Amino acid sequence: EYPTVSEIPVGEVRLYQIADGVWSHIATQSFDGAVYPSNGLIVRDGDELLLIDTAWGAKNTAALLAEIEKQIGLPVTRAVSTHFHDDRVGGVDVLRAAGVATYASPSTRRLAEVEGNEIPTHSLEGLSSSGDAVRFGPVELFYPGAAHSTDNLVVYVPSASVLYGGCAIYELSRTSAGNVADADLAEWPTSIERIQQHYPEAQFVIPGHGLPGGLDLLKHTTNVVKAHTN
Ligand SMILES: CC(C)OCc1[nH]nnc1CCS(=O)(=O)c1ccccc1
Ligand SMILES: [O-]
Ligand SMILES: [Zn+2]
Ligand SMILES: [Zn+2]
Repeated sequence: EYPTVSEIPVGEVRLYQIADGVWSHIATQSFDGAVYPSNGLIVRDGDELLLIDTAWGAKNTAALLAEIEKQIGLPVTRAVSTHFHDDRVGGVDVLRAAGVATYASPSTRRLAEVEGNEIPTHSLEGLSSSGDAVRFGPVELFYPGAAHSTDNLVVYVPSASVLYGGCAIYELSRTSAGNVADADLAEWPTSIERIQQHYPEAQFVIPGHGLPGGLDLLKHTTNVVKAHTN
């Protein structure tokens, strides 16, 4: 009963319980003539909530905050954007206006600025080299190397064995990349292998768009990427 793209009108946000204190958020948005679902994460951080990624736009992100207040009722105090594109930073200004401290790597912040996208306020240190990991409250942030973008991060919730791949990990049903602007197709498989190496215990893998799966999504994504490359 994970919600699917046809079930969520653009502007609405669903929450899905993955594990105790771990949710995904699911929203929908138009891009390149079609509407796509998009996932982010919500993780309990003591009495606060940590948000991973916006809901792909200001309107959706406002709906996300409203749904969180309705269903969970704890304040979102920090947010991390996992790369610079609009499905991850679009809505940052809404978050800030609501009192959320927004974060991204220096690279993500710079790239968002260059792109004309919203810019998270605070820089995350310790993530500039492939294989780098840092703790951020109840999650670990990991830079696997260039893949979907040069700056992309993935997020692991060690208490729940949940790995959120962002746009670097594809859902199982997805057999094409679509738009590959800003991707590093040549490095992407290598970056995936780094994720596998670091999180071999992951029980739930959440792609950037679409249905949750397991670690099988890693090899699947590599296959799709290579098949584009070929
Ligand atoms: C925000 C935008 C610049 O990036 C969207 C994106 N995120 N990950 N890949 C893509 C581009 C391929 S897509 O065909 O538009 C696609 C989108 C989502 C789900 C499946 C397929
Ligand atoms: O994206
Ligand atoms: Zn992207
Ligand atoms: Zn995406």
